Amino acid sequence: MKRVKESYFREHSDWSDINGCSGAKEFEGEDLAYDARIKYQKETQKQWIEQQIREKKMREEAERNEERAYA
Amino acid sequence: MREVISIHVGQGGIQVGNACWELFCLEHGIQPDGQMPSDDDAFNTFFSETGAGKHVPRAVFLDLEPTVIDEVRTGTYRQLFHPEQLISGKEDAANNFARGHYTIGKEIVDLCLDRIRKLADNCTGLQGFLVFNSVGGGTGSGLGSLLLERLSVDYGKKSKLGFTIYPSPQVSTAVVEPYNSILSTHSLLEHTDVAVMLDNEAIYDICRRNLDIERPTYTNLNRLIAQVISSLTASLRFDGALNVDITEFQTNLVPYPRIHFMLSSYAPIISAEKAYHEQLSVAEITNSAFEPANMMAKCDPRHGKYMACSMMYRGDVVPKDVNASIATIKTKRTIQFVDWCPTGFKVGINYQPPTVVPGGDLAKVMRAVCMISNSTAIAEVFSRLDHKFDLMYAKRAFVHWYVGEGMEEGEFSEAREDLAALEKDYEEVGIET
Amino acid sequence: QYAYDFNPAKTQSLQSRPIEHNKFSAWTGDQLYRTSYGTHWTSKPQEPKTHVPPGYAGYIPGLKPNNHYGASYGEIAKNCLSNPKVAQNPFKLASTGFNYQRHDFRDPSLTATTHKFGAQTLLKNHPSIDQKSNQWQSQTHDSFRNPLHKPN
Amino acid sequence: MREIVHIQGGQCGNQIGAKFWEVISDEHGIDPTGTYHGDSDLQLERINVYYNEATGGRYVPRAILMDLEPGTMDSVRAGPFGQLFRPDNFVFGQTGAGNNWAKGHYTEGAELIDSVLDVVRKEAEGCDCLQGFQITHSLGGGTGSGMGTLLISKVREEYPDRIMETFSVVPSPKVSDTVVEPYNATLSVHQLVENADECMVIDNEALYDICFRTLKLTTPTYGDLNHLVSAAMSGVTCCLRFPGQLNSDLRKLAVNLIPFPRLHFFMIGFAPLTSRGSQQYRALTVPELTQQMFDAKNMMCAADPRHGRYLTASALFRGRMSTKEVDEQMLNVQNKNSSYFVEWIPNNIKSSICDIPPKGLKMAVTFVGNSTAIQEMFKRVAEQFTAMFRRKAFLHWYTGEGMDEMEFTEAESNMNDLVSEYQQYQDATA
Amino acid sequence: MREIVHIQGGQCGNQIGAKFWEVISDEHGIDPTGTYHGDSDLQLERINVYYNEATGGRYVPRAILMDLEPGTMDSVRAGPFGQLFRPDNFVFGQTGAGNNWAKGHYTEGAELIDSVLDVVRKEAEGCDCLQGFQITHSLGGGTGSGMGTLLISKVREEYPDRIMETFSVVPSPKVSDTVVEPYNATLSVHQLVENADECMVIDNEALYDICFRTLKLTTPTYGDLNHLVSAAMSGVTCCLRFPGQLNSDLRKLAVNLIPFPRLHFFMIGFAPLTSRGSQQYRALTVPELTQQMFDAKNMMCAADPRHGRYLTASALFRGRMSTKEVDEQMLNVQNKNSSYFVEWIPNNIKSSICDIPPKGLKMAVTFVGNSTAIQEMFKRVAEQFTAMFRRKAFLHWYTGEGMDEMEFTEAESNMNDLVSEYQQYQDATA
Amino acid sequence: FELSKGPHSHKDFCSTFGRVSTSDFRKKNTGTMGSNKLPIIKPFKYAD
Amino acid sequence: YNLPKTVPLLPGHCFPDHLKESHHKTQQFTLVNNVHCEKTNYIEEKNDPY
Ligand SMILES: Nc1nc2c(ncn2[C@@H]2O[C@H](COP(=O)(O)OP(=O)(O)OP(=O)(O)O)[C@@H](O)[C@H]2O)c(=O)[nH]1
Ligand SMILES: Nc1nc2c(ncn2[C@@H]2O[C@H](COP(=O)(O)OP(=O)(O)O)[C@@H](O)[C@H]2O)c(=O)[nH]1
Ligand SMILES: Nc1nc2c(ncn2[C@@H]2O[C@H](COP(=O)(O)OP(=O)(O)O)[C@@H](O)[C@H]2O)c(=O)[nH]1
Ligand SMILES: [Mg+2]
Repeated sequence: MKRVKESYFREHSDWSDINGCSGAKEFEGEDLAYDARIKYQKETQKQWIEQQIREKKMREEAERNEERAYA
Repeated sequence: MREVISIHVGQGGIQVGNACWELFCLEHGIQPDGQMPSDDDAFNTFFSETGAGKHVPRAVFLDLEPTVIDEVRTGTYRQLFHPEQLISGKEDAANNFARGHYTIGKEIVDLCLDRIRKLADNCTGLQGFLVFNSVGGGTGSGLGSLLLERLSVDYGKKSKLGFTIYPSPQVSTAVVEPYNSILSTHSLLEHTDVAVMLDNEAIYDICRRNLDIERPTYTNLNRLIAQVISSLTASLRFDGALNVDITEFQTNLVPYPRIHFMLSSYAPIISAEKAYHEQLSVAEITNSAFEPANMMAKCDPRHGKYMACSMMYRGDVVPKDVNASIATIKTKRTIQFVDWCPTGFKVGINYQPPTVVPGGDLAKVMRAVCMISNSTAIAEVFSRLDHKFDLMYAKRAFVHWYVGEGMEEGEFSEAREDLAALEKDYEEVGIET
Repeated sequence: QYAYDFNPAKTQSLQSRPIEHNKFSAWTGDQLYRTSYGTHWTSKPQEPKTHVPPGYAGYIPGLKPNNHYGASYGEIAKNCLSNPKVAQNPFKLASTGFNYQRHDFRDPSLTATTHKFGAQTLLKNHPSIDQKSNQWQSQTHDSFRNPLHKPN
Repeated sequence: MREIVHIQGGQCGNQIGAKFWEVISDEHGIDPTGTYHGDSDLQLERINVYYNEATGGRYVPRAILMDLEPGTMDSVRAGPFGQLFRPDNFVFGQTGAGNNWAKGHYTEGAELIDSVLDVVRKEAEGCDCLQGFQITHSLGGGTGSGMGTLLISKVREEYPDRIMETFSVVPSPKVSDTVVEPYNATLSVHQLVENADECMVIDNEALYDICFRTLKLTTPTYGDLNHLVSAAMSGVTCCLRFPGQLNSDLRKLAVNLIPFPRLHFFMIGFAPLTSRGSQQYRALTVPELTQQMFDAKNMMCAADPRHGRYLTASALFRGRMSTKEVDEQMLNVQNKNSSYFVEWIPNNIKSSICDIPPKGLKMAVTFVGNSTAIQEMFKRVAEQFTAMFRRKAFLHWYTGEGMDEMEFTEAESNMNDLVSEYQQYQDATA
Repeated sequence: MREIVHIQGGQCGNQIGAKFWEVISDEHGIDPTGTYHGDSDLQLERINVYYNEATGGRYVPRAILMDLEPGTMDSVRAGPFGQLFRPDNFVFGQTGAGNNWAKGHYTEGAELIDSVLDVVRKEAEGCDCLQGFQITHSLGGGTGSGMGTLLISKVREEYPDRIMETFSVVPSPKVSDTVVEPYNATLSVHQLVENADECMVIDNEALYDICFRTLKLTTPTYGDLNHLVSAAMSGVTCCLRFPGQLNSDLRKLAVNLIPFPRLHFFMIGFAPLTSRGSQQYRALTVPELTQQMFDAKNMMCAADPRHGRYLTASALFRGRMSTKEVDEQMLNVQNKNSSYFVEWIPNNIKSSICDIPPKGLKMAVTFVGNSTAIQEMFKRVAEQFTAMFRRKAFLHWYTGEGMDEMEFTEAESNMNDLVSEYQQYQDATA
Repeated sequence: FELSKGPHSHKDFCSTFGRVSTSDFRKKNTGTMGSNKLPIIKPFKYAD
Repeated sequence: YNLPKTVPLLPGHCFPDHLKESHHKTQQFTLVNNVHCEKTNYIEEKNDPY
């Protein structure tokens, strides 16, 4: 296929961003965003559990409704 | 430019292709009517533009019992599929392989092949065919055999894959299914390029242990197989740091032409009640993938050697963590590889996170892994099916139902012999030098 | 103070609590609900079909009794489905059969063989006034439905 | 598609059909006037299986009523739902058979059968795709047990590829309704084993026992008996008319239940059945359904199942349920009773699911079990037949229409050989 | 989980079960109509032990009632809480027993027990994971001491791994209730000793003494006696149903109580028990409870325990107390009365604690003891039997239906031998 | 492969619907709860 | 406080009395033809225009 993203989270850099880098001084592989990144994503990830919990609970209540009617 | 054609036969094939095609449409954002809401060519692998709006799938449905196909054309997806590619007969084979291979399938095979030609001529970079079939059913097995034999000569070197669903070791539906299973195995051995085992009991155990659902149904199973297929095929329609294709299976997982039966696994499969209440790291998910009770086929890999392993990661996984996990897997003692295979791992990585279907069971995670293993432990299911077949064939039970439909009485003998030769090849390969 | 009583919360008997009444269908809000589809998108019984694709097979009601003339299969199916009848009770008979004697089976002349005739005319299931030419019915100019209108 | 026609003869068959068509019309929402009144689209999708369409929007059952005397037909016409049947479909004699197998199979039935064969041929040719035929009759009566079976043979040797199903009311000896029952029962079974694809035996005594013990209602009658039989009859073909998880038609049941060509005599059962004093206390679950299905007292036959080993079993479930529970309960009941299941055919039970339950219930179970325990009924019938035939009692009556005792000997030898070979498999081991 | 089904027979069993079931229903807060109305959440966690589930959310006991005459069940059905039991759980004959062990064990019980066996085995396979069976019967009557023992034997050959408990009402001669009691008593004990895992004996004289002296109420009744024994029944199994510091089920009790398999006879007691005129002077503390348990008169058996040595004993406490008090009081009583405990076992007392007290009380306790003093009953009944058997009196009644005197001789010899080894351990020293 | 099972197991000949003399009875100690006698001595290995 | 409004049943609190106007035993359980059967008491209703 194609390799559009150098890594999953970040795209390529604009030409202006890469000004020097002929000498091996800036690699960009050091993140400087890793800890805050994981800290952020965990929050939205708990949110997915939170919404999924109501979805499942409503489905269960709807299931119990049928037994209530049949009784 | 690259396309794959889906073949569905039998009630199982139809009811699993339903979940597969719902998932594909949701993943590509296609509404059930077939057009993008009301407010990128990756879909081209599965779909094709009609020019004006809607998209038609590159799939075909076959059956001889019209109930399922009528139910499809009455459902909400009625506008999606082409009206004249859902081929339905009039009389069911009724669990009889002879009926579906010699009596009634021959009048429908011509229409099926005509439709396959009219669908394949459109494509230009045809990757291959996938086939879905219930092996323990008369029409399913018979028509699957007939289509595979016809295609093997009609197209030749084009790749064909079969996601067969073998009967469970102890629980099942019918009572005559071993005969059909053995005959179909004899048919497919020399006609399919890749076969994947998908017996029901393993998926039942996975659902009971992990989904925490005490009363699951066929729909949950179909969703699981659909997820497996999507994970396998995402590498042709999404960008990845390290890409694999259909042709990158027979080149890495087939030590010898006779050995092409593999068994699968998935990870993680966790209910949303406790889904993200663990970190779901790549190491633990890839360990749970190799855990023996997780295997999608009811077999124990600890009883045999490993031949080759192909693993596809999708999501936010990184090659360095992949290699770190591989190191631990190789270090572990409970799992061992065959002597003549120093390294047996093929790894594919994809960046598209798995998609969640509404009304589903799984939780949509950033990371997932799907594993396909070729191993020497597969002989056990064949051995037990062998015993079950010979037990009944000792007293010639049910033989008249197949003799009277035009099948020669001795046809069972060479199928039995070919199973024996399969254990020949497997147990001969499994020994060290 | 006082002795020991048996019944807690003062629960009155289902014997004497009101009277039975018509909620026989309390559970059958979804009794004719398929699950091959269904429970995939919806949870309520599907509405009656209005359109069918070609080769739908099972029993579209209108076609066979009164032979439908030259027109598309889907067109005929849509017409004979969207037409009236095919439902609703003028007689109000129940499908169970408990109501059989509500309506007396009558067929609405005096046959007399004393001198002549006695053949009797046919039943009221044959056309009148609608006698009209085929070229007329088939050949009209534009005062039809727009074939491709579908307001967006 | 794949529709079937109904043929019924004798007063027993006519009474069975009178309630079978009633319950089917109730299931499909058809009024006594034949006008569709169904409440969803399902009651109309596959209605062509049993009903022909007529001009004016009305429906007519594809049934053929066939008999030597018109009393029962003229009585059943006047009842509710009696207007559905086409007047042309009635074929009736003027004399009757007098409970003679000879009269009902040679002298008058053969003369009358030309017209009924013509009408059956017309009905079969009219419909597009045949599935098979189903018959209801009693083996204790002359006209039925003779002329119905002659029609069976004639229809079979015209359409050998079409399936044939029969519901035979075989006469239990404890409560005997006719003194010549062994003779015509033997003569009927001799002809039936050679042509019938499936025979389902129904015991009046067993129905009586069920009506006392399960329902515990004081005054049951032939109407309730007929309704039980009709419910069991519809439970077989329900999944042919409604979509389900696993469809299963008559040919599939035939393939999956008869290991050998001559062993096609079945005992059936229906569940759940509970007394109104206990309807509020039992909880409808798959375990209760299967426990009542496999109960000995719930069988529709006087043959006690635990006197032998089940050759094969089949269960048809109606309703929406998890296949988990059905499969695991079936495996459990198969493992817990290894003594009563023959061991040289593992996994000898087949299951099927249909999505539409009977009206008013969520779950129902119809069971068909081919077991070796039914040889007791044949043994008792043969014992009575030989005891009565040793003195040539009532024999001149059958010999007075050209029959000879050599046919009696041939039939009794056929039943004896069938019993011997049917017991042969009971003690077979691997 | 680890639920137990209840079965009872005879007038004694029926009355005892009737009282015990209303006791349990009151403990679990269940109305006479079977609908839960309790207040605490703990009352529903382990409710499946004694009650099944029905549609509508109601509960029914898993109890079976058997009798040769429907008089007792007919009387009990109209009483309070009579609507919980199910009609299929009642099995009754039509001839009676006549206080005859042979009648109830060979001729009518033999042909009647099939149905009750079916019912109990159906319940056993219905329950998830069975823990065991408990029985309630009296040995001085015909139908009980015959049919209950035969059922015990039969269920023993079918469930050898499950636990079996009996509440046996042995007859003491001072309350001479039946002239032919020695035959039934000796045969019943002979049959029981090789089958029943645990037995606890109840004496009507002991109950009378308790009611007269401890409760000090003027007019006791069989209702009061049954309620005492029912409280004793519930005390032993309270720990299985409610949480506690130390869990202890019947298997653990047997393991910690019977040293040798041939010694499985227990004598029981309950505490506290106080009169209306003495509840204002008595303090409620662990020392008071441990003083009252070991009192000789408080025991529920005619045997005087101070005439023998305790082999093993166990105490089940209910309420919130301190293991401090429990253990220190138990060591105190075991040390200050060293003569009454056998020397070759120290700490021959098991203790268990459950945190839920009986309704209306703070602390309660149930004592169960295996002591060598019960040999007095066996010796006395043996001498009665041999004295009244030397002349072969009443023997023709037993002989008239096939039984033989050799079985009588064998049974009396077995009982005498059991007395012999049961006494020789009293004098054993280390 | 073996799967040895102890107390309960799951295989029975006569579980659910199996069931179809005065001279015979149990003689002395054939009952499981009786027979106060113990088996014979084995030196045994332990160490393995 | 919350004192008990009623008697809690204990070994010395039930206090049954058998001084009724008349003691008759109703025949509820019926065995006919070796089949158990019951009277349908506590189930009878009265009437309605349905
Ligand atoms: N997992 C799964 N298995 C299925 C499904 N449908 C059928 N099966 C399996 O297929 C076996 C029976 O074959 P079917 O697919 O039902 O029927 P068929 O293959 O069309 O063959 P015929 O019955 O003759 O029409 C059963 O034992 C099932 O295990 C399905 O939707 N999902
Ligand atoms: N289930 C059922 N059985 C019936 C009915 N009427 C008669 N029978 C049985 O049929 C037997 C007699 O059959 P018979 O009248 O001689 O049949 P025929 O010769 O065809 O008229 C009796 O043993 C009855 O038990 C009915 O309405 N329902
Ligand atoms: N504690 C108690 N003892 C009882 C009861 N009913 C009877 N008994 C005793 O049981 C003995 C008679 O038992 P019997 O009725 O012959 O037992 P059956 O033959 O099984 O009915 C008498 O000595 C009574 O003291 C009861 O309700 N409670
Ligand atoms: Mg099928």
